[PDB]
Amino acid sequence: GSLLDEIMAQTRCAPSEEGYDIAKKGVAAFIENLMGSQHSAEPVNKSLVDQMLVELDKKISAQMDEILHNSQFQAMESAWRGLKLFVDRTDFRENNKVEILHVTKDELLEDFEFAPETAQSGLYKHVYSAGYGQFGGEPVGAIIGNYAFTPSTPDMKLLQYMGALGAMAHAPFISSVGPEFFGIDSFEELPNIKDLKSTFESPKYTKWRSLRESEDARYLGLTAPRFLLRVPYDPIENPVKSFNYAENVSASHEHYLWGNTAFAFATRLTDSFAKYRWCPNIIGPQSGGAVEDLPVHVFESMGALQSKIPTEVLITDRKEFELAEEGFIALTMRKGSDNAAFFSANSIQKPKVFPNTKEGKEAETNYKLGTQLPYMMIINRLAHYVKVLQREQIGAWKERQDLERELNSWIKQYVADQENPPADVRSRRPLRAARIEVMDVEGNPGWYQVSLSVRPHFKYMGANFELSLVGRL
Amino acid sequence: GEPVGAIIGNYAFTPSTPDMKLLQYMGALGAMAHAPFISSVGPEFFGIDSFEELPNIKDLKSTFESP
Amino acid sequence: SKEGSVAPKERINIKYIPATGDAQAEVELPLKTLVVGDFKGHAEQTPLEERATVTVDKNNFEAVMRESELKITATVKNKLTDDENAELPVELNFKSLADFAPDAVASQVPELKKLIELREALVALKGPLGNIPAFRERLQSLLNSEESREKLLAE
Repeated sequence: GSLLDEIMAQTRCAPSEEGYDIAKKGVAAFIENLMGSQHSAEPVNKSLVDQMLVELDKKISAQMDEILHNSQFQAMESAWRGLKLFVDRTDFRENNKVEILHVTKDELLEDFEFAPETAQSGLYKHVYSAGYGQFGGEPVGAIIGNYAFTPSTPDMKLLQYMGALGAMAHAPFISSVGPEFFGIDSFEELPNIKDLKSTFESPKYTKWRSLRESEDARYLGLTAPRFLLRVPYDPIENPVKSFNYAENVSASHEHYLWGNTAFAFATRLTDSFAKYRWCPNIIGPQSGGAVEDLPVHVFESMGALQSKIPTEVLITDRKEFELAEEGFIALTMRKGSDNAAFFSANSIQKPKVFPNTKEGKEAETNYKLGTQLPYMMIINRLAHYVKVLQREQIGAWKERQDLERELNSWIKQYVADQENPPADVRSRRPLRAARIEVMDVEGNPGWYQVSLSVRPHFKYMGANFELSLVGRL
Repeated sequence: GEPVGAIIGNYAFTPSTPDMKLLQYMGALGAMAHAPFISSVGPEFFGIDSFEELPNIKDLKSTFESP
Repeated sequence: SKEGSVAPKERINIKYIPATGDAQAEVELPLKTLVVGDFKGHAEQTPLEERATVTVDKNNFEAVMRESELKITATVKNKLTDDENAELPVELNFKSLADFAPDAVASQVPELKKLIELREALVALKGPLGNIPAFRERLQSLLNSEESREKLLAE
């Protein structure tokens, strides 16, 4: 009973009151590892306890870099902590809600194979009928796709059945393409691509270039590379409770918790709605397309002290403009800080070349405004308000002249027909002019083919700045 | 009635359960009447059982991170 | 994490808000988005037209995560011994956002419950170690008494 004598000589917890069973486990554990190096001195033992903690943390953190960083864990951590980045940023007090649907990506194409028509699918029930197609129910603004799209047939058949779903419920489906979409199989070699226009004119993409020409592709945006979610832990910077955890991140950059940027692009759909109650404001580094507060990880490079880029590539301005013409919502990263920016939210639809007539040169610029997708979101709201507002009216005592007036006096609080209004009148009233022409339907009288023809304001994109010197002036 | 500014505790606190249950019930009392409860810890709070050996403590941060 | 307050009444009830404070806003039908995608670790056997959509805001995110029962069961590499070709399956039950942290992941692995308990036994030693210099006097007695020491290590 000499171990009881060491507790009773230890006057801090001697007479068996509290903590005498824990400290008894402390003495007996240190003696079992003491035989590797015999030494008898307490301050060296205060280092020898610490030398049994550094070797212990090599045993634990090498296991906790393997219980983490797993393909089942990390893909189900980025898909769920990335939701928390969509919940924490969006102000739910400013009239915002978000629905959460558990599907899997292989189940969803089977569910479109399930119904003979997209208007009887199971996803059509949750996008259209449980939301928008419902008396009093709140309608759906956009669909975040937490997916990684390939250019194969089981992913061009899905987007053909999501463009048709997006054209029925007036909500664009935002998701992302993968590394294998560009044909690189490892993502950080994207700026090495020296001609991305010729890559998309390959016969592997026949189900892509036919998707782009389609009419219902207007409601399909496919987003950025990827973005970082979790800073790897550190015993000084971001510690853990009663433990020192240094997450040894290897040269493989797949071990970082890389999220899906359909989360981060819908952050700008909602942080534009929480400020102006509309959403054309998604393409500005200082005007509402700036994904701020990204995680950074300052590590040691080959000699220097650099930072891990929070998006996996540094998208140049020419690479982003070439992605903008080819229908991609790219996220350039502010090199050297924790910010990023969108510059053009163009949907995958292609501007169809119309012949060189007077109307053809006009309608080409008219059809170009459909594809760009901040402008869909100022008329998707003019399909969600007007569906709700003319649902209450069924059964009233109205006229065609009364139908013209309940719409013209309604939308002219969204119209600021003015060449230079202030910066708040432009975004509270995103339209600029609106024409409403109510007609009739003969045969069955009292059915009204009205033609709401809105027109937006125009943002800032590209100039020339052709410098010279004059010498005198 | 004149309100209470502070409570002088003429006590000698141990870190045991009958003295951490009291301070849990004095922090809640101090948050209702807006008056902090001032008292003192004893020698046995630091685990020395005789007080004049307090500067001999060479690491007091690790003493408080004990179970 | 609760401020001690009094019973409310016709008298006035001041409570030091150690907190600072935010603000809120409202609209028409909110801009509702539907986040769709794989959120658990399997494929559910019910067809799509019967399962439901759950509404998440900042206040109920801890309750949506708890009732999902994200149970991640996988076989990972064993790096707790000298074997390279060893594997060790785990069992995870996630109920809060802090369950992703290694304090609660290692607490759900029984092979790591004994290693944090090993460290907690070593942090407990370091306090009373260098204060009393009579500990090394009996380390040499345990160096002398080798028979009675090994009989007590098994206990």
